[PDB]
This record gives sequence, structure tokens and C-alpha cells, in this order.
Amino acid sequence: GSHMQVTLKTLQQQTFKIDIDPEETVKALKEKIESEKGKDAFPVAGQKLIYAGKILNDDTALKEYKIDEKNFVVVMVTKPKAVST
Repeated sequence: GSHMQVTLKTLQQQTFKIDIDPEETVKALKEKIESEKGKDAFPVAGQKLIYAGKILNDDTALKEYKIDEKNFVVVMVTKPKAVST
């Protein structure tokens, strides 16, 4: 409807269920899980997403990856590694 739901796996051996507007970008789907699992474990500036082999984008809308309520997506984290050089 006005929102759509997705199943999410993580690098921490768990799975969950969430819902967002399917015409928003990955940025919306990625920000909303930090509200549940925290900056200390899933920092927005340093987390990433995969749809079973596809490389998702914070600047492309969720329906263009054709994600489905009966399939799942995987989240990953790098902190980020941003340091002075």
C-alpha cells in the first residue's frame, strides 16, 4: 500500500521484519534500523545492504531492485574505516 515490508538478515546471525515507503531510496530503509539496533552496532555512515547478490544504492528507490515480501535482504557494517591520511 502506502508502505511495503522487507525481511532483513545481518552479520550478527539474526533476521527481522520492517516496513517503509517502497518509492524511497535505501537511505530510508537503512536509517530506520539504526533507530532499533543503535549507532553503536549499525552506524548509518558505515553500513551497507545486499539483495541476495545485488549491490543496493542510497540514491536509487527500493522498487527498482524489485524486492519482495517473501524474500530477504542482508545488512553489513564497516564502521566506517574513515581516518586521517
